[PDB]
Amino acid sequence: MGKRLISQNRGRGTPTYRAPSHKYKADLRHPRVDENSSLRGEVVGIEHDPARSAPIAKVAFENGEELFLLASEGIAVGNIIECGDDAEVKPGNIVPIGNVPEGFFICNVESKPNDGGKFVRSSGVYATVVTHEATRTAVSMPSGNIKWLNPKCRAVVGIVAGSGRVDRPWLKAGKKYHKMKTRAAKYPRVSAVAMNPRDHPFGGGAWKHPGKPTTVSRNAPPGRKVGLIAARRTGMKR
Amino acid sequence: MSKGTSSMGKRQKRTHAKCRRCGSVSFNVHTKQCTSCGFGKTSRMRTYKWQAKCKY
RNA sequence: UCCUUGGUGGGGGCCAAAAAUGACAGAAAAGUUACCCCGGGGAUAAUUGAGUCGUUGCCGGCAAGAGUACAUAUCGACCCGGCAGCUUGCUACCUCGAUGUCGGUUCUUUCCAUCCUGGCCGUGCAGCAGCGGCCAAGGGUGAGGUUGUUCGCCUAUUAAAGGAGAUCGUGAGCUGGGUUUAGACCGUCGUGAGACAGGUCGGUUACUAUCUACUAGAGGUGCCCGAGGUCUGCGGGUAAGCUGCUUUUAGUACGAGAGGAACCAAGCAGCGGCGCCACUGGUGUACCGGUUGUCUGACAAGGCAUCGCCGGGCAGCUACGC
RNA sequence: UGGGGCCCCGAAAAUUGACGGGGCUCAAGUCGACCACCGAUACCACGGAGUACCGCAAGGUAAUCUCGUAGGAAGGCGUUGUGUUCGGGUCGAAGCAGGGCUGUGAAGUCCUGUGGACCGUUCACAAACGAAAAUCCUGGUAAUAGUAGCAGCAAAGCAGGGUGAGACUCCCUGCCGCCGAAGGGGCCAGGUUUCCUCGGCAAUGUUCGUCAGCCGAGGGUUAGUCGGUCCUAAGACGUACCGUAAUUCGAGUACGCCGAAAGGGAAACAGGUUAAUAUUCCUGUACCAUUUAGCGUUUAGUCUGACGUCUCAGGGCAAGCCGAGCGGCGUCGUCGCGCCGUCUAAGCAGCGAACCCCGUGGAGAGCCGUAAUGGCGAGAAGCGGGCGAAUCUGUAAUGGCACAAGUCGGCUUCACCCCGGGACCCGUGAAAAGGACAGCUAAAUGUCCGUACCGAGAACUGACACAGGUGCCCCUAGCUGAAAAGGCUAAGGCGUGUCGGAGUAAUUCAGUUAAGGGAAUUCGGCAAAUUAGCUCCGUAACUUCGGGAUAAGGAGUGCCUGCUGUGUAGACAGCAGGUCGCAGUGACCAGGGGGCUCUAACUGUCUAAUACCAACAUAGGAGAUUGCAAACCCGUAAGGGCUAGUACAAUCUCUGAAUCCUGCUCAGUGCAGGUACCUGAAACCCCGGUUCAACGGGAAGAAGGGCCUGUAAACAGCGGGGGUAGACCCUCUUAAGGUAGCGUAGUACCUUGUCGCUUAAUUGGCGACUUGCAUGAAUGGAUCAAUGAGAGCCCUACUGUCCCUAACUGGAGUCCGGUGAAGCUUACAUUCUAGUGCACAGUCUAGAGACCUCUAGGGGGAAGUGAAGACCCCGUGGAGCUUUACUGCAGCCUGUCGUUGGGUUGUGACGACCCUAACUCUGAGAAGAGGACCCCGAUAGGUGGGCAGUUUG
RNA sequence: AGCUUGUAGUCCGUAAGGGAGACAACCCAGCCCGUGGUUAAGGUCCCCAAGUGUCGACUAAGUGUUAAUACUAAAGGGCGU
RNA sequence: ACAAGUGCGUGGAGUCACCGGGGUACGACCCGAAGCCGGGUGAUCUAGGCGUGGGCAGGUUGAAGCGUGGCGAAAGCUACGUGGAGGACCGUAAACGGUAUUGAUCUGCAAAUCAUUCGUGUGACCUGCGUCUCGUAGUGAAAUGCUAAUCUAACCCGGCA
RNA sequence: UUAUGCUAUCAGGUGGAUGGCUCGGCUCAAGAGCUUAUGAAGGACGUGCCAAGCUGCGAUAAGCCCGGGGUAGGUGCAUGGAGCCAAUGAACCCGGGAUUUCCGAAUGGGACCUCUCCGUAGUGAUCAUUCAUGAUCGGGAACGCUCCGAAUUGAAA
Ligand SMILES: [Mg+2]
Ligand SMILES: [Mg+2]
Ligand SMILES: [Mg+2]
Ligand SMILES: [Mg+2]
Ligand SMILES: [Mg+2]
Ligand SMILES: [Mg+2]
Ligand SMILES: [Mg+2]
Ligand SMILES: [Mg+2]
Ligand SMILES: [Mg+2]
Ligand SMILES: [Mg+2]
Ligand SMILES: [Mg+2]
Ligand SMILES: [Mg+2]
Ligand SMILES: [Mg+2]
Ligand SMILES: [Mg+2]
Ligand SMILES: [Mg+2]
Ligand SMILES: [Mg+2]
Ligand SMILES: [Mg+2]
Ligand SMILES: [Mg+2]
Ligand SMILES: [Mg+2]
Ligand SMILES: [Mg+2]
Ligand SMILES: [Mg+2]
Ligand SMILES: [Mg+2]
Ligand SMILES: [Mg+2]
Ligand SMILES: [Mg+2]
Ligand SMILES: [Mg+2]
Ligand SMILES: [Mg+2]
Ligand SMILES: [Mg+2]
Ligand SMILES: [Zn+2]
Repeated sequence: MGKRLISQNRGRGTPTYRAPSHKYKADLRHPRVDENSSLRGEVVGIEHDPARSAPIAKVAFENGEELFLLASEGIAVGNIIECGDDAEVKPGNIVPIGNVPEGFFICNVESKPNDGGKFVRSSGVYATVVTHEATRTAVSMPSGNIKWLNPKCRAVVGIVAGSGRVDRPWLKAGKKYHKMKTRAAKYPRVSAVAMNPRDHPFGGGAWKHPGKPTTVSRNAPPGRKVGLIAARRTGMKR
Repeated sequence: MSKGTSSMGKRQKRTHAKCRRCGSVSFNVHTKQCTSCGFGKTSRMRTYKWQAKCKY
């Protein structure tokens, strides 16, 4: 049994591949609101979230539930946050996308109603509300897909704070090492051609090469699906 | 530095303590189980058929 | 013929024919390992050794002829017959419970098929200088650039700067440059693992000497009036020297000229040998002096820091000296 | 002239040597004959043994029997015990050492000596039944050998006096020394009595020993205040649920509980005392907590606990240093210096620097500040007030000091404490217990555990009194000096990095110096040598503009006399004159430098124990999957990692900074998509068959394949032949014929390619050419400043690397006293030559030498010792790895059945549509979103080195 | 080729004793023990028991003093004899 | 199976024991490997992740920022002071690593240590303690390295004679 | 008077074979066959006048009490000094009781801590029930039943 890949070790859940969950400030999600209910709240401070390398806003609501929130760009201290359908379409507000005008930017979008926010959460990403229909609504996601979402799926208006984070080159292996200390990722990573044949499909040989096509099928078993997984195409744009 | 006598002076700590149930120094201090009698893992005493030979 | 009996469908069987195993007295069957492991083999290879000698080195016979003429001063076709075992082969006799595998270095020895030194002969030898051959193994046969090299080339000297053997002398002497481990790169092969009698970088040299041999130093007995002294010489060993340069012979012999020797004699030098310390040089931790930092209260006298460091040096030893 | 015999030349080999050696000449050689003798276990004879067959037996025959490996057959000897017969033994059994006799022999019996209780035999029968050997196993013991070691990293001892039977070795004194930023001091883990007193030396101690971490005996650890305890962290464990064939097995959830002797934390200090305990016991002076009682209240939600890295200001203080006085010691040849001390805790009371806040204030042709950043009408300076530190002062004031002084000033102060500022982060740097805000007084209570000692060149760990490691983990005084470097000294610990004498070779480990030459040595400047601190002048190519750079190349440096400048001050910087030496960073300390290439960008990582590399990683570049109930992965399942995440993300790959770039090929293999047609299993449906089915067909057709398309920064590939003066028509074109570049390369066989520089000379280095056996673009190409214990070459400087070795120093060795192993070994052995022999002999054969024993020497030989060869082969032996080997198994894809319901159309049960009601997901739930789909059980087909077993004669 | 592969006989393997200097398999010889005798192979100058044996010649080279043989040099030449 | 030829068999000798030889399967005369599989053990060593602590003598260089001053009409250019950045530099017998001597030693102090010479030494740093990840599995800046002197599949017992 | 030595014997040392003995072991047969929350087995620590190990016992600690047997000595393996016990019948054996620290199924919470924390004095978990009370938990040489389940090897692969 040639040795299991790094993905199989990660899936097993060993301490090398586990996230340092105690380092993070708090799970980010929209506040729980009953149907046809609303709550107000004010920002008490902009903190730093190690899980995302972006700011998060500490919001104190009207029922006294101090809840960490994902910070859209421009949110400040002493700003009022509103939730519900009756909430005004304003930056930093949590509203359904069915009330948002088409062409606006939203983030922390919910896959389902009362979801807590799944899509559009990285530092600086945003979504565009494309079309409104009775049962649906189209949102142009940061990837580019025109995802169709429920009209009641909440989202905070504005782009996510911390835009431009990847503009700085890393410039040094220590800087990326210090980022990866607070991450779950393994750093540094050895190339598979440098491995022995027991460790990787691509390892071994008198000279560094895979010896087999790097585009692997989608029907490959675990421990074989490496390289270019199920590629539609390869190479730079000719 | 070597793997022989050089790194064998780091043996200033323990991995097995004297188990309560049997008085043998086999109680692992990390898994909380005696590897001789199985105290801390089971109520019964661990005994296997491979601890002796097949009786034929 | 089919499981109590009879039937129906469907199976099982006897005899014969066909379908194939070509590895053909009949497995349904691809590689790689230098990351390798294990059991054995000198039943079988790299390795040294032995046998053989196609090949290699060295020769001989007959002389076809070239040499103005003239086989045999010199070269020696074709064909034939050898020696050596110093190149590569062939073989598988010894060794796989290991005979440490190339080259160099150190040291000793051996063969002559002699490069120089010694003695001769022939010449198409005037002299000088060659050319070929015979005797001869006492001595000499070096220093350097590339390359891991052997070999070979190249350099300047040199009388000449021969070859070969000793387990391709010599790793319980050394070195580790190459080849022959594990890592990695380049190129070429392979779908791949990986491979290359291709290249490149890196890569562990274990041992307290029992016996024998040699080198030196002693104790005994043997011989013998007891002891001492001085000698002899059965024997053993040697290279105890070997070889050049210059002057004289002599600008003579020879030669038309240029050019140009030998006998005898002398001095010096190269290497080797043996011995020595007046002189010169080295050391000289005896000794003397200067001086840094610090300690013993200051001066003085001392300790330590490689003899603290530096300068000088007697005796002794030693060569770079004699 | 022919045919013959012998001999000669032809005829050269490596340790001295072989007719077997001596030697031999009308022979001791060769040829033709001859005589006599020697000489076997053969032959003859005699006596004997065994065997074969025959004979009833005596016995008869054997020229026609007598060798023998693998092996067959027969008959016997021996050990132990059973049945049975007959026995022996304290008037001495077995066993053991030697010897006589018998027997072919196995063996038996007997005798001598020792011994102190059992032992045989007839006839039969059984077996844990016979050793010379397995690198056999266990034990005992040699030779080596009184040898190596008791040396290298810290070379340490001497005199006097003791004790003692006994002294280099133990004790005292003095002298001389080692460490002195560790070898001293404190303690974690660990040890577990090693601690302390007494008595011994059989073993331990690398010697001895009266000594001892040893041996024997006894004694030693005292806590409200130091820790644990308490708190929670990473993370464990328990119960329940759920899963599992099942559990002691398993993820998650809920509730708990543990998790730190270096995190958080309620409080104690000074002196004394013992042989060993001490913030614990005693003296003095305190403080903290809980509960009970009296006197009244909440402010109750905050603050603190509670936070990273770098840098720095201000304040304090231990330690340190200087001056005056006072008290002892040292020195005292002359001088009047040198050393020690001159002490004072917590607790209690008081002041409070920065920062912050409050009341005033009114600042701009700008003002106030800091080391620095800065601050200001959104209100600066200034003036007041509040909150507020370390320390300091007063008391504690009597403790200890020989009851000897005991009183004062100043400087500095880390690395310790307080406080504040700034900068950085694609790092954001813990939580909880506890504590403060309503407490004051009184009394009582404050259990349990640890406490000795070492904490390491002798108390731990590595088999050890181990040159390692754990620990250099935290502290460490004077001078020099930047310094905690190195050197010299305190304190403190030691002369135990536990063998001594002796001074006489060679050789050896580590050092000092070496004339003249200066890499001629060598694979190669390996090693050694040079230089070296600080200030000043000056500093090239190239470059990514950061660097290179300490480039390179130079000058000065001590001591004394007298001064200057900055600073508040410590101290720092500078100048003039004089003067000594061979030498002024005088010792210690401390870069040699430069040029041209290859390679990798760099810092980093790596085969612990032969590879510190050019390999790995890296930032940078590019590609791929995935919209989250995702992609990818773990699990049998329950359920999970990524994930307290969400495309500026995670996962999977290739390449490897920057600069200039990255061309052609989709034929093969792979991947993705499209699927009109072909093929395509089972279930269902139809026909035949079956008194029912099995079975044979047909219809339809999923995934997958064929097929078509895209994809090379996917795996990969990118060519010959003829001519034309070699720039063209064509080739060879089963896709394409290698573009930019680079090129004898780290790739180049030919090969030491050819030319130039380098050298007297270069299989070398660099540059150029390049017909490239077999270069080439993210299988990345070229190139690169800086960096490199990387790989080559060259120049200068240096030198014992060398010519060519010498002398000297310390430790070994040699000799002596003590202690004291191990490894080779069938036997013998004083060898040398040649031959023979499995073709490499000290033992054979023939010669030659050799009196024996001992010491030192280095290693010729013993195919020296270490060791069932790791190279090659063989084994119907393995393992790992690979794949379009064989056969399978997980995973994944898809049809059918079940889960699984209701209504509608289009068809003859099939496909789609709609619904909620099962089901799924989310939330605590109201409810929201999907929804008869997905998941799941089974079955059918495909893909499938992801994984397994095998084969590859 | 002391090579490799056959065939006939005989050997070693499994073969003593005697002799070739030693010699697995070359000659005598196949061998129960002791004694005596005579021979086999081969030898008789000494080493070593028995011939300084006999007859007729050759060799002048220390040739030779070597049956078989893995242990022993040819072609060619000699007015050597 | 028709035929004729032949195969096998047929005119009564086996069975059961004791003492033996041999074949076959079982450990099968005795010893001898690498291995293959089941269940358990191990992260005191070493590799990696995480929690909480401790450390880095003494110097050097002098990034951004800030002050003042020059040069210009402006745009802008520029000197000094201050500043304290960097996977920066030198450097210790602090710590970590382990280059060369192919030195010492190689029946050692040591089953890899010692001397001199070396690389890093403010960070991808070193390290104490705690905790976690493991056998076809873990870890690995990737050597088939490490996972208790054991690694191309550990160790213990069992299958196993 | 020849050392170092060689061979054979003898005496002695070192040594522990042979012989002899043996309270042990092995094998076979015949009986008997469960125990534990009324707290086991197993372990830690303590326990003796001088007592270190083993054995026995558990703060009543090589022991205590009662009924039966035995009767003159006893004080374990292990006949030492000094004492003690016993004719009020011990020691010893059989039967019935008492005591029976901590852990351990271990069970009030907790274990790197065989001890520790709370004491409101302990029925931990899963269960049956009338909610009075009761069951299961661990051990036992092998055997028995149920379920899961290899490979070496043989076929000369
Ligand atoms: Mg693979
Ligand atoms: Mg069994
Ligand atoms: Mg490899
Ligand atoms: Mg030798
Ligand atoms: Mg036989
Ligand atoms: Mg024996
Ligand atoms: Mg000595
Ligand atoms: Mg000192
Ligand atoms: Mg002693
Ligand atoms: Mg705790
Ligand atoms: Mg590098
Ligand atoms: Mg790389
Ligand atoms: Mg391309
Ligand atoms: Mg050179
Ligand atoms: Mg072998
Ligand atoms: Mg075979
Ligand atoms: Mg396989
Ligand atoms: Mg098998
Ligand atoms: Mg014959
Ligand atoms: Mg025969
Ligand atoms: Mg014979
Ligand atoms: Mg018929
Ligand atoms: Mg500056
Ligand atoms: Mg450094
Ligand atoms: Mg190991
Ligand atoms: Mg086994
Ligand atoms: Mg088989
Ligand atoms: Zn236990």
